[PDB]
Amino acid sequence: MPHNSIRSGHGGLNQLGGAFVNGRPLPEVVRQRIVDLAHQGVRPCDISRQLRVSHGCVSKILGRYYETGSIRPGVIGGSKPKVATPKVVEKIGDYKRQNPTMFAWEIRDRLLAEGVCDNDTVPSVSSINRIIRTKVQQPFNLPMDSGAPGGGSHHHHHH
Repeated sequence: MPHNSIRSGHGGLNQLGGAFVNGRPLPEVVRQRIVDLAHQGVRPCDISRQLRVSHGCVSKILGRYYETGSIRPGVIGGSKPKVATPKVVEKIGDYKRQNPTMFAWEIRDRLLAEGVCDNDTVPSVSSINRIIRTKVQQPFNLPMDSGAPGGGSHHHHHH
């Protein structure tokens, strides 16, 4: 699905770096000329003299109106994200310390009831769990004797 046409292919082959020559993109020299002549205040009937140009030429030269589309430092923006501190995880830990009988998912509400954090920002039940274990867990192992096979049942008879 081609979402509208685009300017495929180059604009021929620009020479580039024509220092006040020709085919010169964002020629800072132009900005500098206009700024200079504007400073001492060269009237249009005298721009014509200095550059040896007409009057329509003078209009284009003096009146750049954003020099090859530049000289305009500005761009509008803004944002409003739902940010909060990770320290709320520590507060779950503390509320475990204050009230250990209340479970992970109970202490999740202990914050909201008091009005400490927002319903979004309150940390995951699965995350707060990882703190609890360092205080109160049992090691995940139970070694014992096992795998002890054997045999011995062989007989013979004769007259």
